Amino acid sequence: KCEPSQFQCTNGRCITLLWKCDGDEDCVDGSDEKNCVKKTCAESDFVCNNGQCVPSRWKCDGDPDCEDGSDESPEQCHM
Amino acid sequence: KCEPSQFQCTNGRCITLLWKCDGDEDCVDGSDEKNCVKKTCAESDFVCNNGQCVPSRWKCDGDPDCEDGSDESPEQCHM
Amino acid sequence: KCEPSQFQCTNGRCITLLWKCDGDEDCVDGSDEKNCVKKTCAESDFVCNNGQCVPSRWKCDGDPDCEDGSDESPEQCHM
Amino acid sequence: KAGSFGDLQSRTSTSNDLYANTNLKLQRPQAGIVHTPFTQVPSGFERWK
Amino acid sequence: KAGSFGDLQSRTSTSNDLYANTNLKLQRPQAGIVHTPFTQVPSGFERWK
Amino acid sequence: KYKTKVPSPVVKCCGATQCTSKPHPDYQCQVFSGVYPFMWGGAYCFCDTENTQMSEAYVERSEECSIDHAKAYKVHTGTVQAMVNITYGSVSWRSADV
Amino acid sequence: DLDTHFTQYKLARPYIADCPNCGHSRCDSPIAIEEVRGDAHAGVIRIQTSAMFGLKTDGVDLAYMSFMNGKTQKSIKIDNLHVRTSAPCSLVSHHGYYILAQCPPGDTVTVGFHDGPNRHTCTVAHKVEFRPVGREKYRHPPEHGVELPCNRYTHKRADQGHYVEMHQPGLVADHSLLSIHSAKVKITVPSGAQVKYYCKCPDVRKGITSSDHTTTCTDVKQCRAYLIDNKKWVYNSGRLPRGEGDTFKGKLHVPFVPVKAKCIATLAPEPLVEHKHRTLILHLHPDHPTLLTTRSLGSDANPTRQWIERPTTVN
Amino acid sequence: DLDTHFTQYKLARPYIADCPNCGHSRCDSPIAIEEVRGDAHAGVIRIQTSAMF
Amino acid sequence: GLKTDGVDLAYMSFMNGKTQKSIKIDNLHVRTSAPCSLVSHHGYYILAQCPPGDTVTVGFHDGPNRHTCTVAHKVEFRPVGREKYRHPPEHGVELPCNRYTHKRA
Ligand SMILES: [Ca+2]
Ligand SMILES: [Ca+2]
Ligand SMILES: [Ca+2]
Ligand SMILES: [Ca+2]
Ligand SMILES: [Ca+2]
Ligand SMILES: [Ca+2]
Repeated sequence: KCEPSQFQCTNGRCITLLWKCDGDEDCVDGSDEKNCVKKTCAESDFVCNNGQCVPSRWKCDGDPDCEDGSDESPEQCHM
Repeated sequence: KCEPSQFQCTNGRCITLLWKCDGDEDCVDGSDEKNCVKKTCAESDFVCNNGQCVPSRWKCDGDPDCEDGSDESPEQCHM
Repeated sequence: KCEPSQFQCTNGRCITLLWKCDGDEDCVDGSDEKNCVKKTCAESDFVCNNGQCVPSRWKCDGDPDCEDGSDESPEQCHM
Repeated sequence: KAGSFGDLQSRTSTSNDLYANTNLKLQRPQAGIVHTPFTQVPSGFERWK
Repeated sequence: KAGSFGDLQSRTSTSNDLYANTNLKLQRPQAGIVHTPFTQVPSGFERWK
Repeated sequence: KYKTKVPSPVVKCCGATQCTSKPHPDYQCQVFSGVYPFMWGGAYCFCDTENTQMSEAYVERSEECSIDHAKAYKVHTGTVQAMVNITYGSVSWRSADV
Repeated sequence: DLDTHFTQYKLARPYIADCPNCGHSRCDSPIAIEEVRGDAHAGVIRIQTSAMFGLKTDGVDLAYMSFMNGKTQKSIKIDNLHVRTSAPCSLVSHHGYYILAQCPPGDTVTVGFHDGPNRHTCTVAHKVEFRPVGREKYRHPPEHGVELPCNRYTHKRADQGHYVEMHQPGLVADHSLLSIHSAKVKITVPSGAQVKYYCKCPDVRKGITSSDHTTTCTDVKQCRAYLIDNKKWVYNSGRLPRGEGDTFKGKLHVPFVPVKAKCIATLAPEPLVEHKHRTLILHLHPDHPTLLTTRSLGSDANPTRQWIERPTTVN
Repeated sequence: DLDTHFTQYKLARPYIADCPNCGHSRCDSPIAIEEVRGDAHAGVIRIQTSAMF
Repeated sequence: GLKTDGVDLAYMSFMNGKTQKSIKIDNLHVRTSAPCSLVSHHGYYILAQCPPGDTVTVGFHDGPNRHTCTVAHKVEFRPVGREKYRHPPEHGVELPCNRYTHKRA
């Protein structure tokens, strides 16, 4: 029960539209972090197998920069 | 070495007579909680297997109420 | 960098010479305690197998006063 | 006077009747929560003490 | 006067020209550690409030 | 309220360093000689008893200035206006500012 | 998403700076307190440290923090992270370099976190205080009262137009990578770290290497070492040496910027009024220090102003 | 005896009621402090809550 | 520092009844109004840096036991010089003072 420029979750508390799946569960049930689309990654970054974007400078440097380690695999870097 | 209205445990300290077998260890060894009789259940309470007094309204209520779970047994409640 | 009457730990800190390997790691990496010769034991004390010294009076008293139990061993005590 | 000496007078130590004026006033609950807020002057027995 | 009201004056909240005299004096770092100490008088805005 | 910002000081190990006059509100610059700093993992360098630490500093307005601040105004005498409520005869009340 | 807020913070790394009263003897702490901000209206403060919160090498996570021991960045789960001033404060949020907390008044600010049996404490002197809203000087936000305009640090980690800059780190001196091989000192460089050296054993032999470079002199005491790491940037503190060349400016956003919201103030008990010929008598019975200001509606106001702490009567 | 003093508390249950300053923003908690009584002479106090001990 | 067998600085010894127990120092805490930071301990003596207050307490967890004691003793902060500060600063002017020794001798 608020302005259409405000958002209400399943508890009933009204929050602003800028808190829509921003990462913080503002209300109790946390339904604001549920239903939104995933943004696209940048072209200048390197895409991991799980989708964790890392800069292209960090590729093939001899140090793990990803959870899956696809930035240092021998398939993705010829050795 | 105190008044007859007081009770003395084995260490030497003297406590009052109301503190005999009331539940809590008052002096070091708790000698007042060692030699005391046990009272009966009430007439309006149901006695479980371990001897706890629970009211007859809670009998066969579908939820565990006694220590042994005898309040919901099929032997004591005819199903 | 300091006086020869002051001890310089290998990090660069200078401490006094009374603090020469007295037990406490006074510098950061603890290079003070590493290089100094071991002190002699008392002639009136019983020397344990681990280098400890316990009073003779305490030998064969029925109480283990040594770390390894060499003060109450049947090889060291004739009953 | 609700804050000096006679804000709570009882005829005996266990009397049922009790006189009490303390400027007790109810306050509105705020922002949709369930509580009863009030506002009153402090005790005269503590202020006399 | 660096301590009363006009120790930091700006024409607009989004302006780019600032006047501020706060008696800022640098002090020597001591005992061979890497830090920059200074001393200055307290703000006049917090003193005026 | 102000906020003073200190940049990272430069450390010349054995030599001399000087600074210019940068345009900044309440800019301060100095040179301290012979410091021999001690960072983590040993001393910084080897050149004993003569060094140089700059340690400049300058002031700026704070991030709380956009929320609470004092506005300075110079006044000059201007207009006076009022709102009147009037009625006459059998005509009801009507209001307009004058 | 989390990646929007943690975009430029992933490029940064923690550092080790000087902390006074870290233990008892002002060591170099992995977490170093810089620039405590404590000028809100509810006793809520914002602390900037040298560690990193809500960040792990593998990925972002709100239950993992990153810090540095020696030259290796370590990641440990946040288990007991505490802020205390004189009583243990209840921290609100953490994002990168910054911690938000709600502290009681006092004269010191303390932070600490454990990983194993370590302590890792830093204490920096700073006088924080409780600033009430309105004309009553309460010492804790009440259950009920009157709403008043107040400014407080928000717990949202958005941009909001405020930025800080990050810089390339300066040379870091490590004495653990110099050792004697057989009778001459040897330099161990890990993974292209480009160790700088400076020997003055008979004379100056300065230079930059990248692999091996067994130095041809005797003692480890008469030679220094450095390390240029350029993979991750750091915030330019006043406790770190600057770089040699011209250093670029980064743009790291300050998460918990001050905003203006609403605050709850206490309501004083009602006075008892007694009327006399041209005389108003007020019997005030307050529990906190309360302000009473009067004026007259004539040609001269004749204003009075006094703080009432004890139960007084004013004519 | 210990069962004598619990002959009426057995029939009761804890409840969840609101309280100010849980963490930062005044939740509804099983613990809810009501009627702190501190009219003692040694600094001792008695606290009534909503939980059951 | 004593464990009834030798010298170990991570161990303490106390008495319950007439048996000399000896455990490892897990959480030895001294607090006055805030939890103080310990410096050293040797035999009967503890050294700690405490805020001002009116009480001095110290306890140690043996097993599930708590084992705390408290004494009323007024301890004050004593600044050195002509300014009355409430905590020693990061930077300033070095002046002679008198404090207890860091070392055991
Ligand atoms: Ca959200
Ligand atoms: Ca990589
Ligand atoms: Ca008893
Ligand atoms: Ca039942
Ligand atoms: Ca030593
Ligand atoms: Ca023996």
